Amino acid sequence: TREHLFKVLVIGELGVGKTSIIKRYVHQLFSQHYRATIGVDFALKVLNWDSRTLVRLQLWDIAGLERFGNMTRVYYKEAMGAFVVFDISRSSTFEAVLKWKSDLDSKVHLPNGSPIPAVLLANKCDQNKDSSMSPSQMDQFCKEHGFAGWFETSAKDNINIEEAARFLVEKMLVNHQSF
Amino acid sequence: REHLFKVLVIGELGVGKTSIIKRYVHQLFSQHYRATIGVDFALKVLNWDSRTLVRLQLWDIAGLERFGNMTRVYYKEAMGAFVVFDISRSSTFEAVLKWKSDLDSKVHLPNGSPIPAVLLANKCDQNMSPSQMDQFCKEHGFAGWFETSAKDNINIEEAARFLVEKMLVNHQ
Amino acid sequence: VVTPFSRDDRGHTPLHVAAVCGQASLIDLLVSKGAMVNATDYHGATPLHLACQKGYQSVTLLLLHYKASAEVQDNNGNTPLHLACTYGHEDCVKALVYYDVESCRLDIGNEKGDTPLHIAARWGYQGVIETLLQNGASTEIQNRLKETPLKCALNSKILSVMEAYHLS
Amino acid sequence: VVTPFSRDDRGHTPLHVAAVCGQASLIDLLVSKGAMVNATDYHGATPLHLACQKGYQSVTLLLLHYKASAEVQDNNGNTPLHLACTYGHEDCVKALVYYDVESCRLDIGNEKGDTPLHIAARWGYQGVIETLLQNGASTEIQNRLKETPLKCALNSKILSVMEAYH
Ligand SMILES: Nc1nc2c(ncn2[C@@H]2O[C@H](COP(=O)(O)OP(=O)(O)CP(=O)(O)O)[C@@H](O)[C@H]2O)c(=O)[nH]1
Ligand SMILES: Nc1nc2c(ncn2[C@@H]2O[C@H](COP(=O)(O)OP(=O)(O)CP(=O)(O)O)[C@@H](O)[C@H]2O)c(=O)[nH]1
Ligand SMILES: [Mg+2]
Ligand SMILES: [Mg+2]
Repeated sequence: TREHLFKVLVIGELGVGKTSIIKRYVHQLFSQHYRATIGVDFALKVLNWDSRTLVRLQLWDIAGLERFGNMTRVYYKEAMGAFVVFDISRSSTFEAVLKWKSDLDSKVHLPNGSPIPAVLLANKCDQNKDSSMSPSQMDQFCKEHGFAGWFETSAKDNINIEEAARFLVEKMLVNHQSF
Repeated sequence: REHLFKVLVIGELGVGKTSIIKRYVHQLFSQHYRATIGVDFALKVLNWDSRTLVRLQLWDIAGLERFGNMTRVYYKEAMGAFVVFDISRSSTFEAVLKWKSDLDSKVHLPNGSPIPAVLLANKCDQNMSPSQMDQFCKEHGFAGWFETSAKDNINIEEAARFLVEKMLVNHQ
Repeated sequence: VVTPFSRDDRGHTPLHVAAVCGQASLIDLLVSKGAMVNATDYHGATPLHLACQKGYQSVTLLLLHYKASAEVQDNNGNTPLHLACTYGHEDCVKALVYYDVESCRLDIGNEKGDTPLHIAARWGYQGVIETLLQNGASTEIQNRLKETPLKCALNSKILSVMEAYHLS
Repeated sequence: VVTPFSRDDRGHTPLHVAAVCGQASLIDLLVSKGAMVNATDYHGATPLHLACQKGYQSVTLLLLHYKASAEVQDNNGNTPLHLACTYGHEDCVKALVYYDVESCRLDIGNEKGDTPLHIAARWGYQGVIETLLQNGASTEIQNRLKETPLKCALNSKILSVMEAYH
């Protein structure tokens, strides 16, 4: 087995679900109880991509506050890709994704100089739909602002977190054959 | 009747600020340089009169702290200041006008006039005429100046009193 | 923009988070945007409490500048000054004692009836102990268990440092 | 203008002072003006060591960003990671363990032969202990007094948390 190791950013506004997405993916746990993340948290996901390949994900959990604090250049550096997350149940947090996206792209490139693969997550999809945004519009949105793709997810109920992880790993393994 | 005066002590690194205070307050001196970290504090009590007690809050301000954004906080509502330099290092004298700018642009008296500032030429026990100092002070808004040594206790008492006198006038 | 009144389920505002991270420009911003400086978290802790336990003198002063109160008590009856005394941060203890020329009270007892000087004697922090004594800290005032600060002293050394003053 | 190589008589640069105060904009400035990032004070302590003992995660990352070394040892044989393990700052422990995408070594022994995992077991910091184990921390590796990290565990609770892994 060749082994890969990918730094993956998880970013987006406060209470949006970032920590819980990670905690689900890595430890299958969910709490309803909101503990605000303080600066940056970290987690490690190992997975068996196939017979021949192991990948290892460094998950960088970035407090939604930290975008007002000029430490983001430090956290982002040499990131291999990103989940940008918002809360389907709060339209304000969706408007925010373009703030976070700007920040990200203006401060981390691939080795090529191209922007890094970013996957948009519409989290808390187990509640009711607030952003006034059809699937065909998400695609237009992603297409316009340089997201690789998007996903409705729930850490509560384990919707779509696996599939999003794979979609992003797939993108980044392609990029490892470009350098 | 009791007064309480916040007094700033400011100036470049290694210039003697902490040792001046430590002498004045505890009559001690070390040769050993420990850089002050942020802001240190000390309290001097003294018996001006039968009628008058004064109490000095001495704000010892690391010479580094002028390259940080925290001086507006330390200076606020200061009643006066010692600006200190090291006679044995000309670079630290050029610095006094940096510190003086900072000070005056960020703290005024109640009147709106600048706060009384006394210039200290410290380490005078090692190796600018008096008439020049006076011109200097007169030009840049220092109340007065003093050659001082914390090592040997020259002139620190007298400088303190000179400044207390200025600030008691201002309490009118 | 920023919502500085946002809470989590332990009652942490952003301004609490900024305090415990030391991020002082964040504080400036948050305060400028409305943040409540004496916001209390679920166990009665102010952002000043968090600064004084982490020992960030910079932040402690910046809060006191933006008019934080030092007399707020957590679930355990502790002011920030108690917390800086329990973890020995003399740099913070000083900031508190000296910030305001009507200086910190010093007689405030926590749940155990401990004043700051008790706590400082207990864990034996000499510089702290001195700073407190220099600014009037009573040596008689008696904790719940009927102990004085002298009673609480760690060793015969610390004891005598305090007795020094008492006599004066 | 600023002299970032200035020393006091314990060998504290301004960058050491900035670190222990948490003043991160100061760090930016100092580094920008020349400051030596792996400057060692009189007892072998890097500004990263000061950050990791005060527990300032912000600063610890900013230093690592400006290319601080995590493998430097003080007079007691401690890396900054040891210091963060002795005072329980898991936020800092994590920054160190995850900054660099290769490893960072967890087998480095201090004067007492203690690896970080020994120190974490000793004072019983569970989150720390886990983070270390998750990233490969050996459970056998034997301190000078011939103790393993399991041996060093505070209680039967912590002990079992470690045995879980091994
Ligand atoms: N229903 C539902 N609730 C969720 C979901 N994900 C998170 N939550 C809830 O939202 C709240 C905030 O989650 P958290 O992961 O801590 O958000 P975060 O982005 O890490 C907030 P911060 O960045 O400020 O630390 C919690 O109460 C959590 O239980 C989800 O998929 N569905
Ligand atoms: N000969 C002599 N040496 C002095 C005098 N005052 C201070 N020194 C020496 O100079 C050095 C610096 O003094 P210090 O009080 O630490 O200066 P400082 O201004 O507070 C420097 P910082 O601002 O970084 O904390 C010390 O080693 C001290 O012994 C003096 O009056 N005469
Ligand atoms: Mg979180
Ligand atoms: Mg000093």
